[PDB]
Amino acid sequence: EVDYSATVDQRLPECAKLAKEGRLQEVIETLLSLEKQTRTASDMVSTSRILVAVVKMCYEAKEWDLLNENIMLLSKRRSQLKQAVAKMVQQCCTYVEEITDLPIKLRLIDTLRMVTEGKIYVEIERARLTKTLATI
Amino acid sequence: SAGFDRHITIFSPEGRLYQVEYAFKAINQGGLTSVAVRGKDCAVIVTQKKVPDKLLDSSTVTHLFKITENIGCVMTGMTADSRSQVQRARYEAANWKYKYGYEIPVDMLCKRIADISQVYTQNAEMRPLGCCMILIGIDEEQGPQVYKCDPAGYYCGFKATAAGVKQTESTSFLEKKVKKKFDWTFEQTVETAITCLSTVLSIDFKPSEIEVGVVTVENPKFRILTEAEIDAHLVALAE
Amino acid sequence: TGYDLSASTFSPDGRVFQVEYAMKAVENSSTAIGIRCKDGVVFGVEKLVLSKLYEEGSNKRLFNVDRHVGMAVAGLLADARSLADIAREEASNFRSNFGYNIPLKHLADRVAMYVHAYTLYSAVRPFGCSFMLGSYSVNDGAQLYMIDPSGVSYGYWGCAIGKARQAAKTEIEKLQMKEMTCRDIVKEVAKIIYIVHDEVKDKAFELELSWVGELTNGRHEIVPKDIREEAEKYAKESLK
Amino acid sequence: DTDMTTQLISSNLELHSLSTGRLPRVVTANRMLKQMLFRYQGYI
Amino acid sequence: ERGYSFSLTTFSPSGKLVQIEYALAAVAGGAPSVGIKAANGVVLATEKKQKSILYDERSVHKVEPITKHIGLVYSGMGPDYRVLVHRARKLAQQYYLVYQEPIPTAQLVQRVASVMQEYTQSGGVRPFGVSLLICGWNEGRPYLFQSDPSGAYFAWKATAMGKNYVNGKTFLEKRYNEDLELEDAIHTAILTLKESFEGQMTEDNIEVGICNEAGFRRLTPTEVKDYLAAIA
Amino acid sequence: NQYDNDVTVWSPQGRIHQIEYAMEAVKQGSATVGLKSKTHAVLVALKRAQSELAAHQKKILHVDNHIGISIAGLTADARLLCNFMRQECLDSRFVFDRPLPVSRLVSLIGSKTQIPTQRYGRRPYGVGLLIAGYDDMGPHIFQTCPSANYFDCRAMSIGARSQSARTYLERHMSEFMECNLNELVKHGLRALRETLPAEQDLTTKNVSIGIVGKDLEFTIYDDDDVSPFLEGLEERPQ
Repeated sequence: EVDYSATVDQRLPECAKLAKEGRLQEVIETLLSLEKQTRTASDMVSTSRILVAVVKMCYEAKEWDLLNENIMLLSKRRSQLKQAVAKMVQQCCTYVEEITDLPIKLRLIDTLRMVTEGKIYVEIERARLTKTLATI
Repeated sequence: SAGFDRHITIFSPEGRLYQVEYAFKAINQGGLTSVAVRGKDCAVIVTQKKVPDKLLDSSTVTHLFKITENIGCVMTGMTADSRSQVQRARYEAANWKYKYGYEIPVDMLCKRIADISQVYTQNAEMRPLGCCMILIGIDEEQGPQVYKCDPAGYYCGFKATAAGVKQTESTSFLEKKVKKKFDWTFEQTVETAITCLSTVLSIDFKPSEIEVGVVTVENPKFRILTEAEIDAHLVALAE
Repeated sequence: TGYDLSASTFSPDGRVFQVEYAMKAVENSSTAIGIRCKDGVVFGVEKLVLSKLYEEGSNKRLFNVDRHVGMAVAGLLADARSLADIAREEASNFRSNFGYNIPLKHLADRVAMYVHAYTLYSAVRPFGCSFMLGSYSVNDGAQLYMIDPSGVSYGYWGCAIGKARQAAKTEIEKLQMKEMTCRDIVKEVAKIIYIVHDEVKDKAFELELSWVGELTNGRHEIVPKDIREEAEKYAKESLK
Repeated sequence: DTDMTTQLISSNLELHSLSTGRLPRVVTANRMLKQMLFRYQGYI
Repeated sequence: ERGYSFSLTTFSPSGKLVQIEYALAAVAGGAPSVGIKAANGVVLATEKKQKSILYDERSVHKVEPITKHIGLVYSGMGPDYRVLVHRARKLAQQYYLVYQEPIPTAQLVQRVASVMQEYTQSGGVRPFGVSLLICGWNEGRPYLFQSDPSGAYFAWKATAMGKNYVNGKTFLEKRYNEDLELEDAIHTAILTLKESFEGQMTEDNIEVGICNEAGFRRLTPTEVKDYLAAIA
Repeated sequence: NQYDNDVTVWSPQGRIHQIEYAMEAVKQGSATVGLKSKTHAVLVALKRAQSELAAHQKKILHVDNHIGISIAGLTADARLLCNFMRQECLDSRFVFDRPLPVSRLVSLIGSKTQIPTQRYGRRPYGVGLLIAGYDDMGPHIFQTCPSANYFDCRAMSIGARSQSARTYLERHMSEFMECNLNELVKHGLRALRETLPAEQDLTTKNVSIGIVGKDLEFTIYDDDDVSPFLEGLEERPQ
């Protein structure tokens, strides 16, 4: 309702470059602040964009531990919007398959399955994740 | 069968007092729910704060009442009857302190309120007050104490209890909770209360929709948490 | 039916039906609104003049409980007068027992207990009037309270009681009552009262204003004729 | 006078202790004795 | 004759006060309780089974003391029990003030029965929906009485009131002997409650008090657990 | 229906039916009219005779040197209320040594008559009172109804067939203030005669008048004393 699309539209690239540099931390911190503002402001589109962007930086940076911790925290945020979580988990499950190392993929799929456990809106994504885990 | 339910002094052929049961049903007429949890060294009450109007002064909508500096109460049911019982309990506490020197235990507060309710139940003079009272207090040598008083005059101590529309579900959730042995810290007690209320209501619980009263062994004073403290507890619960 | 004759009887679903009957008896009265401004409280009461033979000010629904407390009764008029006498006696007893003017919150609480005590016995019926208590002081700000036949009382920023409670509440929520002083809240109240009044059903009516605030030094008094005429002119100018 | 006063105070405190199940306090006994004696204006 | 089941001051054409019988039915629909007198004393036991773990077992005690040597348990409505307990204690204190000696068990039972009767002699007041089993020790002899909402008091040797009181009485006359002892009494009372107790007898689900020469004492949960282990 | 037997029972429509029946009891009495000028308060009542030779019932009662009332309703309730206000006026004159203002007396009457309308045991006072009185705030014509609701009326009429008198008062209200005593009494007599059927006319044997003025205490004129006011009255058109 307060809306952050105009701000986040220019925010996402100017932190994406610095995340591509590698230090992260500050990028995820300011993205967390904007995510809190948007989530308290009912900004499903902006929260979804922030979540997708931050998981994308985690995926590109190969920070698998930080990626898993961020997935846990963002899925466990206070009254996190369902659409944003759905888009974030969609991006994560798309990232799942190109992972080659077995333990990394196992950790990612287990985290995705447990954050989606008992959730109606991501039932099919969790089903596909369970199928991938069973195949692995 | 149900032809004996017009005077509170009339026993049904099955030996049931139907007017008291009707007062129990009237308990839920308030539309709210309150949950009390007794921790290892603290007691906590959380009640629904439903202000369905932007014009109401949210300060005075409170269902939490301070019966005495160390004994707090949360009321459920009709607001007028609940406030009447609150003033009666305050007067009884003041009389106890004046006549015996020391502060009244919460035990005796609920016992006296239940005695008054029973007297109203046996003598067909006043309609029983359809308000359920939950009292919290740090009683020395016994730690925190939580007691529930009903229109029937049956007072009982509780490790954790609830009243209102969602009483059965909240009591079931607490029964599931108090069984797995855990360190009942003050933060843990508030967490259990808020989780009970949220699970039985399925509400995101913005800080302005609930009211929390707290008594602790460290400070045996009935304290009502400010909205900032409610927000802090909620954000701690979410993560 | 059957669980309906006495206020001491609880219905099987758990409600005192006599109390609800009193509430909907209040619902049939003419609307009366009360708005607490930044530095005071203004009561605006519409009064249906049933017969032209009545003098102006007859059956006034503005009652001065104390030097600083005003009432905006709506419902049965005799019950309103009796409750006004009870509130005046309570304020006088508080003054004589404590030496200072009774806080409006405590006065509202005591009169609420008096109202509620009439909803317990089969010998007496619940009060058939719902009223508003408004006061202002330099140490407690401006306070307004509403008491229904059930005896439930809490503070309101602005409210209405009577026929068009909801209709007046829609036009009350659209005011930033936290900011303006009651000097303009008076004409806003007059406009709200004139809008909510149904000229085709209630025929003629008289609008009575009263206020208690810093502009009145803290005493609750009827609004002087000049301000009443100005507010009525403002209300009439809003015909479109 | 003292005998009947002490006996009545002891009976009242026994009732109080039975209602509480806890050891009576000296403060309560002093309070009850002082109010009872003050009510009689020192005639006991 | 349903038309005479409402007034407490109206004889039915068959000459029965129906409301008192309804109060007795409410008594019989209460929690089971047993009381048995042995040559060493009296034992009163009752089922304090809560509806859930949430209820504090030690908050309220069903078996209550009236004097140092008199105890009293109940079956029926709960709130009326506290009123009767308070009146019994007040009567005991009044008797002590008048006579300087602890009130005899029979006299206290008579006065309590009169108090219960006072609530059955007028309209607009409800009879005490509870029955009291009172134990006492005087003159080197145990005493067990049962006071009723009707004001009628008898001198039960061994009895059970509340739910399945017929089952308790049937279990008695078999395991009861007039030459028993207080320990055997405790065992027999616990067994009699077991005949009507649904679930495991947790030490907090059963309240037992003993009226012996030293006076009346409610058993601590440790002793209740020990007796239950000795029985089960 | 079943809510019609007690004044302590609220109807599901929000009405107290016993209160409305108490109001209905007022119209059982004969019509009485009250009206005030800028200087005088005059109330004229039509007296009813139960027999051809029995005296006509007193309809205007004397309360105090400055307050007098006309009754329309139960004789018992009217007498009890009259005694109560006589005692109140006597107490006010004994304590403050000042005549009791009419407004305070009417407020006391309302407070007293509201008690039966809320507490079971005594029926509401089934009588309407037309209270005419002069005080330091000008003449006053109050009316008190059995529902304990009192109206400060410029000119009122209560009782049987009193609607025509009320219409006459509404029509001629504008002229009442600037009227001398005789003109006011003639207007009151015309209002009273409006209630009368076609065959009946205001004779000296069935009209009672009560006047309280600036320098005049409350005086009741009956029988021959009515004649000075009756004479000169325009005959009713036919």
